[PDB]
Amino acid sequence: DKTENDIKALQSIGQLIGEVMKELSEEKYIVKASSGPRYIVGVRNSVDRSKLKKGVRVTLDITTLTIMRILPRETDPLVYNMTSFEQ
Amino acid sequence: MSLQHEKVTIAPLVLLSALDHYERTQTKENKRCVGVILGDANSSTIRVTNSFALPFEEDEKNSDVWFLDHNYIENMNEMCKKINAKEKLIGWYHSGPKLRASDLKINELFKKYTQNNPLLLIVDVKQQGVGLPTDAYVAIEQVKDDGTSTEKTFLHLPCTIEAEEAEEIGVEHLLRDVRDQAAGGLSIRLTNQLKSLKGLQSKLKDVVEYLDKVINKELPINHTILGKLQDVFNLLPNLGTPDDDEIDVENHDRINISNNLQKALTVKTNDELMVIYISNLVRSIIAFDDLIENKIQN
Amino acid sequence: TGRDDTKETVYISSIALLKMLKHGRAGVPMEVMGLMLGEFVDDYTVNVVDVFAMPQSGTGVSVEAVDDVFQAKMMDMLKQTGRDQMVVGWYHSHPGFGCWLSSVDVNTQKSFEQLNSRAVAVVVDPIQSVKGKVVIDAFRLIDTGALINNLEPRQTTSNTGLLNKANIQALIHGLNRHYYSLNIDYHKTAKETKMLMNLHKEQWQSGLKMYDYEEKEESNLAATKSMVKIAEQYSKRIEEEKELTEEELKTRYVGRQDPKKHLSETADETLENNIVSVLTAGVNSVAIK
Amino acid sequence: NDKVRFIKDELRLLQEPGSYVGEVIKIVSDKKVLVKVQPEGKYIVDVAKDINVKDLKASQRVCLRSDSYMLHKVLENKADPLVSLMMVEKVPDSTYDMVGG
Amino acid sequence: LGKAQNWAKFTATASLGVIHKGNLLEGKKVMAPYLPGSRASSRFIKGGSLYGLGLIYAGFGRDTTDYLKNIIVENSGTSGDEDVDVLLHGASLGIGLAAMGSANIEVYEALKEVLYNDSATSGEAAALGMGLCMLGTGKPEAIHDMFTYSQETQHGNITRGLAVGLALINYGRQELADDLITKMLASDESLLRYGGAFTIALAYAGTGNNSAVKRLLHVAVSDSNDDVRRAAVIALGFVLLRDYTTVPRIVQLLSKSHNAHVRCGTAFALGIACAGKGLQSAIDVLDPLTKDPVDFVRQAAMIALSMILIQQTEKLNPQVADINKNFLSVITNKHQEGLAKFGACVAQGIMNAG
Amino acid sequence: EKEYELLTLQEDYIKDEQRHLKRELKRAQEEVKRIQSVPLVIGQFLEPIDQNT
Repeated sequence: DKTENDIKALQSIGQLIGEVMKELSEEKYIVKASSGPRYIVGVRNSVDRSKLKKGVRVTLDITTLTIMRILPRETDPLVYNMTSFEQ
Repeated sequence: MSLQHEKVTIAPLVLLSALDHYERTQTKENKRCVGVILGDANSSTIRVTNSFALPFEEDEKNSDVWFLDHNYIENMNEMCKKINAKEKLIGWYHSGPKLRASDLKINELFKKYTQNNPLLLIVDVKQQGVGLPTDAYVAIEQVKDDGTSTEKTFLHLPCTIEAEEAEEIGVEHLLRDVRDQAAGGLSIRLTNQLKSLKGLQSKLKDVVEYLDKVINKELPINHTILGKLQDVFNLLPNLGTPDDDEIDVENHDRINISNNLQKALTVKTNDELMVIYISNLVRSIIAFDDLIENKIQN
Repeated sequence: TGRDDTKETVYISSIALLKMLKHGRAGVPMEVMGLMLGEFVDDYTVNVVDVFAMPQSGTGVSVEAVDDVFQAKMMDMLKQTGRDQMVVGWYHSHPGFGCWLSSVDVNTQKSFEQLNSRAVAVVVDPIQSVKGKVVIDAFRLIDTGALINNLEPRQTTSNTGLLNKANIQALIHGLNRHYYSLNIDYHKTAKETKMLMNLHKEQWQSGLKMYDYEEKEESNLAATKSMVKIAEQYSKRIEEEKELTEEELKTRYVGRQDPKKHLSETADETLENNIVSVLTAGVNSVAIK
Repeated sequence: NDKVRFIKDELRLLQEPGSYVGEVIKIVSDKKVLVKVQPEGKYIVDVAKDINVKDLKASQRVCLRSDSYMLHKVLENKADPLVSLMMVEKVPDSTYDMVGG
Repeated sequence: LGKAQNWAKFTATASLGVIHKGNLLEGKKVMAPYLPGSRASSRFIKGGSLYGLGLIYAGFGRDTTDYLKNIIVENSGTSGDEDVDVLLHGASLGIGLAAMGSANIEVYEALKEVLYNDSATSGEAAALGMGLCMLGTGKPEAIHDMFTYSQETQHGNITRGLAVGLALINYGRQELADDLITKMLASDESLLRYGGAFTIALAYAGTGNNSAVKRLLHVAVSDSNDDVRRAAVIALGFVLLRDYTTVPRIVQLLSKSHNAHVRCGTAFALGIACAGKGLQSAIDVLDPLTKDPVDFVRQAAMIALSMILIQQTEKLNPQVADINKNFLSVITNKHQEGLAKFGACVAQGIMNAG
Repeated sequence: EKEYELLTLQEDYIKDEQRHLKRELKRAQEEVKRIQSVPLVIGQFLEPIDQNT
C-alpha cells in the first residue's frame, strides 16, 4: 500500500495554489499566484461561486489555469495562539 | 453496490472505440461484442473514459451460450491500473442492436468484478437511431410489486455526451459542417421547427401501439407508465384559461417591437442609397474630365 | 541508381488522434510515451490504426524508458482480443518544446529503426496547440552519411510534400540533423463523423421547449433602449459629412467603430429572435391542445 | 468576401509570440547593429532585408519580431515625461481679450 | 545531366522521346542503346527508356506495341522487386499511349492483371494505360470493373489511377456517361470526386449543356475538401470549349476567392480553354494570380499565361514580349521560391515550344 | 438563347456563394472568442504606437 502511494502520487501531479485576489465576475475571478504572476482564471460550474471568497486559498490546474475547487484557508498558527491564550 | 449513478457522461472516444472493436473481432450481422468499459465511479456522474474488446464467442443455437475469458479481464485491468489508476472496472458495453435477457446473466458475471453497479452501455455501432444511438442502463434490484417475485432489470438513465478539453479543441477543429441544428441563424432554427414536429408525431405513435399490445399480446401491466400518462392529461394546458388571454396580449407585444425594428432597417438601407449615389454623381465628373484632358494634350 | 529512401506520408486516424490529445495534454508537465500500432502498405502509405500509452516511467523518455518488457506484455493482451497489429513506430510528448527530437530521442528512434525500418518518431506538443491538430509532426531518421553524399533530394522525388518550418533554432537543428519531415495527414470514416458530432434527440426537444416569458420581456426592453443611445450618435454622424477626403470624415464624425453599422447589428439579432419566439409559441399551443 | 478576409487577418497577427523593442546603440559595417534590447540584455543582430544599416540612425527606437530579433519597423515613437504631461494638459484654451484688462 | 540521380533520371530519359518525336524510322534507334536488354547503367534509365519510346510513337504505334507487349505480359504478376517496379512503371505508360484509339482488348486485359497484382507504383500506371487503350467507348466491362476495384483498393495511388482512368474511357459519350457521373460524385471518397470533375469535363466537352455547369458549380461550393474544389473549376474549361468567351466571366468571381485552392483552378481553366488564339480578357484575369503569395498559384498562373499567348509575333501584341521578360526576372531571382521558379522555366519553354 | 440561360445560372450561383460567406463570417467569430477566454495574464498598457498595434 505504501509503495502504491508513490505511483498514485506521480499521477496526481503537483498543484498550483493561488488565492482569490479580487472577484471580478461569477465567470472570471482575479487570483494572484503563490508562485508569482497575477492571472485571470475561470471557475467551473461544479464549484458554487458563494464558497469562493476574497483571501480564500484556491487550487487550479496548471494546464489551463482554471479553478477546480476550494481549499481550506491556510493554517496560520499565530491566530490560533492568540485565541488559546487566557485559560 | 454503490447507488450513485445519477448522470452518465460519455467521451466521444468511447463511441469511436466501440465500432473499432466490433470490426477487429470480425463480428457482424447479429454477432455480438462485449467489452469492458473503464472509468470513474462511486460518484454521481459516471464518466465513461475508455473501452476495450474482450474475448467473446457468440452461439446462435443457444442464446444462453457464450464464452467470456474471465482471466483476461483481470489481467488487462492490472496493466491499465499501472498506466492510470483512475481507470477502474465499471461494467461492460454491448453493441446491441438490442438489449436481451441474456444480457442479464452477463451482467451478473461482471457484477463480481465491479465494486459499483455494472454499467451496461448499449452502443448501437450501426447507429440506426435518429438521435442518441447510445442508451445507458443500470442493473437495479427491486421488488416489482404486483404479486411477482423480486425482479432484476435495466432501468434507463438518460445519457449525454461530454468532451475533455484536451480532446474537444481537436473535435471542433475536425468538424466544420453547417449542421442540421447549430442554433445559428433564422433559417437554421427554422429547419429545426419542421424537424421538431415530425419528431413528436413519431414519438407519440410508440405510446399508442404499446396500449394495443397490452390487451392483444399480454405484455405485463406496468402501472407506472400508465400513471405518468395520467399526469400528462391532468396537467394538460386548456383554452379559456386566463392564460390564453395573457398569451394573446403577448403576441401583440412581440410583433409590435418587430414592426418597429423592421421600420428602422428601412432608414439604414436609405442611408446607403444616398452615399453610393453621391459617389456616382462625382464619377460623372471624373469621366468627363478624361475626355477634356485628352483634348488639352492634342 | 540506389534507393529512393522515401519517407512515408503518415496517415493518422482520428481514434489515434483523440487518445494522443487526451493522454498527453492531461499529463503535462510529465512526458508520456508509447507505441504506434498500424499496417504498412505501398512504399508511402502507412495507416496508424491505433496508439496506446506504455506504463509511465520516471526516466520519462529515454532509450530505456521504453522497453521490450512493456512492449511484449501489452501486445499479448491485445493478441487474444485479435486487435493486434504490427508496431509501426513510436510517439512521445514534448509539452515544454515544439516539434523536434532531442539527441536522446534520436537514439530512441534508432532502436525502433532496427525493429522496423519504417519506424516514425512523433513529437506531440499539445498545450501550445490552440487548435489541437497543429504543431504535431512525424519524423524519420536520416543517416550522417546521407547528409554528406546528398540523399535528401531523392526522398521527395516527384511530390510537392511539406517540410515543416516552425521553430528556427530547434527546426534547423532538426531539418539538418535530427530527422527529415514529410507531410502528415488525417483520415477518418463517414460512419465516425456521425459519431464525432453526435446526434441527439434533445436538439429538437429543445426546439419545442418554451422558455419563460420574463426573459422575452427583458430582451424587448433591453435591445430597444440600447439603440436609443447610438441613435443620438448617428444624428451626429450625418449632420454634415460631405466635404472632401474620406479619411478626414471618419475621424471627425467618428465613423470609426461605425454607429450606423452597430444600430443595424442590434436590430437584426432581436428581429430574428422575436420571429422564432412567435413561431414556437404558435406551434406549441395548437399542437398540444 | 472582404469582411470574412478581415476577421481572419486579425486572427493571424495576434498569434505572434514575443515581439519586442530595443534601441540601436551604434551601427557597424557588418550588416548588423548593436541593439540593447530593452527588456533583455544586449544583442548584436543582423538587419532584416526591409530596413538596412544605411537607413538606421543611432539612438533610434526599433520594433522587433519574436525571439529572432529581426527588424520590423523603426519607431519614431518615444516615451518621455514631457509628452506624458502634455496629454493631461491638452489643447491650451483661450482668447487674449478675456485675459485682457 | 550527369548531376541527376534517382527518379529525376527517369524523367530525363522520357524527355528525350518528346524531342525525338517523329523520325519514326529512327524512332527505336535514338532510344536503342538505352532500351533494356542493351542497357544496365541505371534502372531509372531502363524504365525511362520505355516511357520515352511510347511518347515518340504516340498515337499510331502498332509495330512498337508488340515490342512493349512482351515486357507487359512477362512482368504481369511479380513486381515487388524494386528493379522490376521501375521497369514496369515506365513500360505501362508506353504501351497505353501506343495502343491509343486501337481498341486493344488484349492490352487492356494485360494491364488488368497488373492492376490486380497491386504492383506498388506500376499499379497506378497500369490503371492509366487501360483507359488510354480503349479510349472513348464507354465499354460496360470497363465501367463496372474500374468502379468495383477502386473502393476495394485502399492504396491511394491505385485509387487515383482508376479515377482518372474511368474518365478517359467515358470521353465524348454525353449522356451515356451520365449513369457513371452520378455514381462518382455520390461516393464520398475524395479521390473519386477529383476524377469525377474531369469525367464531367470530357463527356459534356464541346457542348455547353447547361445542366453540366450547374453540377460543377454546385460541387465547387458544397464540397469543402480542397483538391475537389480546385478540380471542378479546372473542369469548366473543357465543357465550355464551344463558346469559350463566356469563361472569363465565371471565373472572375472565383479569382476573388479567399480560398487558395479555388484561385488555382481559375488559372488552369482559363489556360486550357483559351489555349488557341489569344483573348485579351484572360490576360487581365491572370495578372493578380502571377504575384499571388501562394506558391502554387504563382506557378499555375505563369503556365496558364503561356498557353494562351502561345507563340505570337512580339510586335503584334506588345504585351507578349514583356510577360516573357517577367518570366526571366523570376529565374534571375535566386530568392524566388523554388516552386515559383519551376513554373517560370517551363512557361518560357511553352512560349518557345517547338 | 442557350448563352442567355448561362447568365441565369451565374446569377443563381452567386447567391449561394454570398450565402456561404455569411456562414463563414459567423464561424470565424467563434474562433476569435476562444482567444478572449481564460487563461489570461494581467498587464499594464503603456502607450499606443499605432491604431492597431
